[PDB]
Amino acid sequence: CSPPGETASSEPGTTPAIWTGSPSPAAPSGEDHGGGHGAGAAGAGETLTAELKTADGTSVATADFQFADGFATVTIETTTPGRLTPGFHGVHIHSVGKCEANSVAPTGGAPGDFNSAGGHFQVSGHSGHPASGDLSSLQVRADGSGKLVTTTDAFTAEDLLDGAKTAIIIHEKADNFANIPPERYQQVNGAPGPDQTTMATGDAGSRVACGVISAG
Amino acid sequence: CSPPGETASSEPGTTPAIWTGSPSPAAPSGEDHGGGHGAGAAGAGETLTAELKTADGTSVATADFQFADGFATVTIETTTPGRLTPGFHGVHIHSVGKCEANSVAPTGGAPGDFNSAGGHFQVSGHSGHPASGDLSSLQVRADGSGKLVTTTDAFTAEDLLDGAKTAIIIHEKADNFANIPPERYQQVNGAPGPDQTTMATGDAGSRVACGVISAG
Amino acid sequence: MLIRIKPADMHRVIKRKGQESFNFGELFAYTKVCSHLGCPSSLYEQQTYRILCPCHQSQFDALEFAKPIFGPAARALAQLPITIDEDGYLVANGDFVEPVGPAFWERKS
Amino acid sequence: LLSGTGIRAALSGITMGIPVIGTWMHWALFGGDFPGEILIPRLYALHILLIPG
Amino acid sequence: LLSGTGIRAALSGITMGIPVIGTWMHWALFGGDFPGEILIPRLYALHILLIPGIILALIGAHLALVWFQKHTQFPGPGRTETNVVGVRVMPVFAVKSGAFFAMITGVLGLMGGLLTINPIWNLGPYKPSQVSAGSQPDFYMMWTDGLIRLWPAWEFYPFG
Amino acid sequence: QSALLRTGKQLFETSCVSCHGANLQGVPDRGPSLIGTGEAAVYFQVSTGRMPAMRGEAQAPSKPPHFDESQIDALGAYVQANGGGPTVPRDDHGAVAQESLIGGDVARGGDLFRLNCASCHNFTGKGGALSSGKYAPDLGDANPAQIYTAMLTGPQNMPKFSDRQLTPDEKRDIVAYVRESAETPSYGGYGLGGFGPAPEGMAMWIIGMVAAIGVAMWIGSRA
Ligand SMILES: CC(C)=CCC/C(C)=C/CC/C(C)=C/CC/C(C)=C/CC/C(C)=C/CC/C(C)=C/CC/C(C)=C/CC/C(C)=C/CC/C(C)=C/CC1=C(C)C(=O)c2ccccc2C1=O
Ligand SMILES: CC(C)=CCC/C(C)=C\CC/C(C)=C/CC/C(C)=C/CC/C(C)=C/CC/C(C)=C/CC/C(C)=C/CC/C(C)=C/CC/C(C)=C\CC1=C(C)C(=O)c2ccccc2C1=O
Ligand SMILES: CCCCCCCCCCCCCCCC(=O)O[C@H](COC(=O)CCCCCCC[C@@H](C)CCCCCCCCC)COP(=O)(O)O[C@H]1[C@H](O)[C@H](O)[C@H](O)[C@@H](O)[C@@H]1O
Ligand SMILES: CCCCCCCCCCCCCCCC(=O)O[C@H](COC(=O)CCCCCCC[C@@H](C)CCCCCCCCC)COP(=O)(O)O[C@H]1[C@H](O)[C@H](O)[C@H](O)[C@@H](O)[C@@H]1O
Ligand SMILES: CCCCCCCCCCCCCCCC(=O)O[C@H](COC(=O)CCCCCCC[C@@H](C)CCCCCCCCC)COP(=O)(O)O[C@H]1[C@H](O)[C@H](O)[C@H](O)[C@@H](O)[C@@H]1O
Ligand code: HEC
Ligand code: FES
Repeated sequence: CSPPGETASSEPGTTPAIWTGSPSPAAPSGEDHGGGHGAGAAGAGETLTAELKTADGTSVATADFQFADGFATVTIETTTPGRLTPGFHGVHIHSVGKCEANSVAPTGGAPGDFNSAGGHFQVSGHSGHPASGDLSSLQVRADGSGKLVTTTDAFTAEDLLDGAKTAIIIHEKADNFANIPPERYQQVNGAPGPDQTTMATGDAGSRVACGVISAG
Repeated sequence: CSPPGETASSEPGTTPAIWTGSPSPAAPSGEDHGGGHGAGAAGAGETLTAELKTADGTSVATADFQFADGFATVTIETTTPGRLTPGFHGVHIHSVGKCEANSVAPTGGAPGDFNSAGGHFQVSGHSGHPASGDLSSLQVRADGSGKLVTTTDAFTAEDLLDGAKTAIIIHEKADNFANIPPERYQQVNGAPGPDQTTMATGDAGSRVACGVISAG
Repeated sequence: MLIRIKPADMHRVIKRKGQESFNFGELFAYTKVCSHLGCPSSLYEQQTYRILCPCHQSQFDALEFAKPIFGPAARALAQLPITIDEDGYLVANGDFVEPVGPAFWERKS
Repeated sequence: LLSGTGIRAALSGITMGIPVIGTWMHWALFGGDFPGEILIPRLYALHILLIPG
Repeated sequence: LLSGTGIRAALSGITMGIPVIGTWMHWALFGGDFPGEILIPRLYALHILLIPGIILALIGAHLALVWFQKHTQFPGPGRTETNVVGVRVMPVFAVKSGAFFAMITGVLGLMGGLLTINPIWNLGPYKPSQVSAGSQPDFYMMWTDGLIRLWPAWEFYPFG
Repeated sequence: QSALLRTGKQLFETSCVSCHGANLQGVPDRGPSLIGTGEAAVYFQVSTGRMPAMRGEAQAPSKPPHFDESQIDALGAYVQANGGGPTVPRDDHGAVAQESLIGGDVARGGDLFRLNCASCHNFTGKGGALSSGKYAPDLGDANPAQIYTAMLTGPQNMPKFSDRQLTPDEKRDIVAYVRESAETPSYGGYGLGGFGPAPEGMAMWIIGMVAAIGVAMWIGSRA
């Protein structure tokens, strides 16, 4: 005898859909978690990346910062061999995470990659000295690469998940912060003090790179 | 009969010395890798730490710099909970690695933790803009901790392995780099240009911390 | 056994009921275990598309659903539903619609 | 490989084939599915002590 | 644990202490050092086929000898050195021997049920580092073990 | 506690100053000094009853306790205050912990028991013999606190297992194994004690062999 079920001339069939497996409820009691951190907020974890793009959509760089044991470890890799010219660049933390080509939160000229809602994205309770709103610099040689670290922890994983997504914006200046003290140097109006705009955050020409730190 | 060798009352003995195990020879030649890196010099590897201490002999920060996949993946953590005040400490890379309390390489005033042989330790072929020697402001809030990184790779492990050991020195300034442009701001002498001392490297008051990056 | 049917010969394929969409394009996954006494049927012959079993010399026509066209076997080899997941790796799109090993009393129901 | 495939064919297949008690005989002999972890010890006993006796 | 400790004591130590060939017998029995990977398979062969086969052959010889060298008897009224006074095999002896076999196997089954023997689950797996305080063999080897215990630690050390 | 210390002192002064001299220093050749023994040692020893000891012999035997839990705690607190040392575990309320000392893992507890405890006690915590009149007692009477404190303070000719040597988790696992092996019913019949060869051989020779010989005497004819 022939087996009861055989042969199907009609119903040609269809191409199988792309498989989308489901997380294991049986094997895993809960949901597997990756990076571990205190995360004193809605939850960010010990894994946070970001891609800083250019005005034309090119990837200027790729940053990544995450908390491990209460101190945020970070690192940035150059996205292109010649993203930065043979000089220096100043990286600052901007409260507004929109890494747009050009935007202006206040009523005024919209600088390139100037979506920040002010200067350095300081802490909520800190608005004086240069708090975590200022990041480490990016010095590019003829090679044109970026890899270096500092110790900037005025904000933590908890503060990172603020009301609005933050960003890292790199302009093309060095790191001085009114290095000309009032004893010798003088201002435009004759006062020996520094400039408020310069002290608030690293101010330079048109922004070179900008990347949202909301797990971009 | 009884065993030939027994009962040595004399020669009370001595306390065994601390065991110093020899490395496994070609037989068990297997050993853990110390870190892969380009190492364009005598050899540094993908592992290098350092402790930035204060003038009182106490550790302030603990930096770590090492190439991972051709770019330095660095990280810095504050070694004390009250090292940096509520503000931005300006980091920089000094060519001279001696993290002395106060020294002056040239003939002049010896600033605290001023052992650097100049401003920012740029590359050998680069001495203009703020190359990898320069660094921006890392912020420590009322918590007093520092952990945040950037992309500053004008140099590499080969460049770090230079003739003289380098150091990471944190002064008490932010990163602006003449944020007041010549269009509006003016200097002491009336020239709209910036200061060479401020442009070469981040100039500030007395240095806060300094640590040799020669695997300190 | 995952076999790649030639595109030219893809037009000779005859599919089983409930197994028409099992193949992923020109990839067909058939159990190696022979439907008769369960030896692997590893001897795949291309340009004939015949999966031969060495234990008792039974051929299964891979082009058609892997039905035995010679030898002691009388039931077709179970066809695994296959597809590609994310990243393009081959994954099973389900389970065999029939018991896959050699037949036994409590079968075909 | 040879003897194992021979066992798989003859013993396992023809035992499972038997209509009313085939699968039960297979499970009793192999203590489970075909590659049950008692098959060769059982055959060793049968072959060195029981059948030779 | 218990039986492996017994093996380590007797089979290993006694065998390996024998002067001229002790270590050679030990290594040839164990296929090398004491925990050699063939000891239990070798003992399994010896215990299911080899030694029981010899025991069966010798029991056959024993019973055949008793059968054809008629069973001896105690002195009695009609019992002499040239006769066997008793009961014939068929009616009485056979039935009573079968009944005795039934009763003996009943005693053995009752004791297998009601009395616990060798709780290996309690006795963990053999590990050279582990041991108990009992460390005894079955009652038939208990006399050898007792000889080991009692003998007063007399060791001789010839030239090297 | 002040009153607890006072009660411990009063019990000590009329119980043991003859052999653990007042000031807790030991009487030379009658008893050791109790400085550093701790509360755990006092709890285990007095609760097992060994300490109201009325002879110097190979080993101090167990016996009914001479003090109730409150007096045991008083004596332990007094000794701990005087010397300072290991403390008996306690539960949330404050009573000596019994169920909290049952470690979750029993296979690990059994492995540790065999490596460390069975060395002298038994495979399953029955007793064992020692050099000269000493013996490791059966553990089936000991309660979890008693087992834990026995490990914590080597009572007598028993190695002292510190928390570093056997983390309290390991001791809890060992306690779980001890209680489980003690309270577990013998599968397969009456476990004749816990010693296999000797009780099994005696039971053979007495139960099976007398049955066989009596049946043979019934079947056969004396002559
Ligand atoms: C090397 C060696 C034999 C050294 C000497 C050790 C030894 C056997 C000493 C004797 C043991 C005894 C009898 C101790 C009691 C104290 C003593 C010596 C009293 C004086 C003896 C005397 C002259 C008494 C007057 C009349 C008399 C002879 C009475 C003897 C009394 C007894 C105990 C008789 C029966 C013999 C007996 C049970 C001896 C112990 C031997 C063994 C191996 C018991 C086995 C056994 C054990 C050990 C269990 O734990 C167990 C647990 C659960 C179920 C079953 C059993 C079991 O069967
Ligand atoms: C969970 C589980 C597996 C449980 C089972 C446990 C297990 C694995 C095995 C045990 C199970 C079994 C099968 C138990 C029963 C064993 C068995 C065969 C018992 C038989 C006893 C019985 C049922 C008697 C019924 C009462 C009755 C009517 C008796 C008269 C008729 C019978 C049965 C006669 C038998 C005669 C008999 C014992 C023959 C034995 C044959 C042999 C090996 C030798 C004969 C023989 C004998 C017996 C001598 O005494 C002798 C003395 C001197 C010289 C020579 C001889 C000699 O040759
Ligand atoms: C050492 C081991 C020795 C053996 C001892 C142990 C043997 C125990 C066997 C009895 C156990 C119960 C049988 C279980 C299994 C069973 O047998 O199937 C039954 C079958 O009854 C029927 O209707 C069949 C009759 C109707 C058809 C008429 C056929 C006539 C044939 C037999 C003539 C040819 C005979 C030729 C002989 C050739 C001999 C060759 C040498 C129906 O299924 P069921 O009882 O509900 O069991 C469910 C599973 O079917 C279900 O797949 C599963 O999912 C479970 O749910 C399970 O519970
Ligand atoms: C299933 C297996 C059955 C056995 C078959 C196989 C047996 C083969 C045995 C022969 C093989 C060669 C022996 C090797 C081993 C050997 O036996 O040792 C020799 C010993 O010759 C001597 O001088 C001894 C005589 C001088 C003292 C006088 C003593 C009298 C005594 C014996 C009286 C008591 C007897 C009582 C009997 C009680 C019986 C108990 C029931 C000297 O050493 P050597 O041959 O150089 O071997 C070196 C190793 O010693 C070395 O430790 C190693 O490092 C290697 O270098 C190795 O090559
Ligand atoms: C004739 C065929 C019949 C054979 C006897 C079969 C008896 C079956 C009994 C019922 C089924 C099995 C019960 C198994 C449950 C069970 O095991 O039974 C123990 C009891 O145990 C004892 O004390 C013994 C009590 C006395 C009665 C039994 C005595 C029978 C002996 C005499 C038979 C052998 C013959 C030897 C002859 C001797 C004379 C030689 C000249 C009871 O618990 P326990 O008492 O608390 O055990 C303590 C753990 O708790 C605790 O941790 C642990 O540490 C221990 O202390 C443990 O004892
Ligand atoms: C021979 C070394 C030795 C080892 C190792 C040892 N014990 Fe003991 N144990 C003894 C001795 C001896 C005593 C009796 C102390 C006394 O009576 O003062 C004892 C007492 C005890 C008691 C008290 C029982 C009672 O009822 O009084 C328990 C429970 C116990 N041991 C369990 C253990 C545990 C748990 C371990 C952990 C591995 C262990 N033993 C390891 C020898 C040992
Ligand atoms: S075993 Fe494959 S056809 Fe028979």
